[PDB]
Amino acid sequence: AYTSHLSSKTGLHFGRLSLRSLTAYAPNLMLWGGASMLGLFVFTEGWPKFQDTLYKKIPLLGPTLEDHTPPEDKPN
Amino acid sequence: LTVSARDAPTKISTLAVKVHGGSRYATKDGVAHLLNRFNFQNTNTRSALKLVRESELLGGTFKSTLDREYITLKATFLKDDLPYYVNALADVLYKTAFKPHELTESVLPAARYDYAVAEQCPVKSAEDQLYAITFRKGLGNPLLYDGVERVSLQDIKDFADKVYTKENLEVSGENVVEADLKRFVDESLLSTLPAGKSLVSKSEPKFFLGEENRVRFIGDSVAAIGIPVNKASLAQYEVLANYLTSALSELSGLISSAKLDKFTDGGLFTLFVRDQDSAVVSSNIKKIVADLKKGKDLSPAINYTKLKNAVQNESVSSPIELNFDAVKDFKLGKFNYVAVGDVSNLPYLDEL
Repeated sequence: AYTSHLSSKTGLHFGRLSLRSLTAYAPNLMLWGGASMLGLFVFTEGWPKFQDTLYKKIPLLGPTLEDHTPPEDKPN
Repeated sequence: LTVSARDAPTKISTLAVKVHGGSRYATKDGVAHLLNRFNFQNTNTRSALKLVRESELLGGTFKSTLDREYITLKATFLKDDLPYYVNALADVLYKTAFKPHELTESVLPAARYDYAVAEQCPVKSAEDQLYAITFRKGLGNPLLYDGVERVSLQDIKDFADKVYTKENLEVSGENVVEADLKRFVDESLLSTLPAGKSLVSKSEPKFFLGEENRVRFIGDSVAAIGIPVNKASLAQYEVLANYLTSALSELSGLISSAKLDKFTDGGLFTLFVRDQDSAVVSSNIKKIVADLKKGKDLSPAINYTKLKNAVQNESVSSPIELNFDAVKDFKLGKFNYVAVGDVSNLPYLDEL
């Protein structure tokens, strides 16, 4: 058949940002979320508040953070 | 309003609209060149950007070309988008916007680029003067616009009102159904154009013989000669051009180019010699002129020129019908002469 016109629509967007570009970038923006949690654990390892609720419950790397000094060896 | 088409089982189609609005009908110097570079700008219903983006998604392109006789609007597209491109060309000839800022930002800078490119070639310069001294005010009008004569926006609008008329244009198509094209040409804005008059004049134009001109130029030296041709001697000069640039002639090594430009009322024969050293240009042009004065036998080149003419006419749709069966001899008479380059070391007309 003969075509005499083009049929089209307009995609949802706001400025330089579009819905299609957001959908393509969405799976990779979650990996960057997980790469920032991993980098946060590295820098808060010495914080004892985070040790007692998160890091000491790791199966193999957990117990190696516990201190085993007897009370008779501590002045405070 | 002539409509014709040829059919074929292919994928691509071509549509052309030829208007008798070339440089030979220009009221002011270069006004036809300026109308060529406004052909696919904004219209009163669709923008230039919208047309480019829409046709790209449909598979088509647009172009406009200018010569001394025609202005041609062409569209190449896929075979099934025919009605879309009929109306796109109809809107161009009907309702072009002609905005003051389109001329300043798009049209004038495009025309400056065309003029600067052609000015750097000495062969284009020598051909322009040959047209100027042979025909003075008809075919001798300048092709491109250079700003020597002032052309305003109203001048371009006036020129379009005169050449874009229903009796002055033809519509042709390749790999297009003719019955369908005629339907779409009607019920279109082409059928509502003013019915003016054909600008074509049947009488033979006035020509001049024995003229000369010289232009100083930095680059390659060029020597050229030109001969006006009537309607009944077009075939004789068609064989001569092919013979002079073929292996059958000993002068083909000294000749850079040679052609016959054909019109509906006559033609012009051109021959060019181009070299960097002006001593070779002076020597080659003297040998060519002396040899042509004695006379040449063109019968051996008739069969060769029949095939070459078939090659060119495949693309064209309305070629000049020629015979070639009665071409026997040739002897040079009177001619015009132009020298471009280092003119102080190039010969004059009286020395040839």
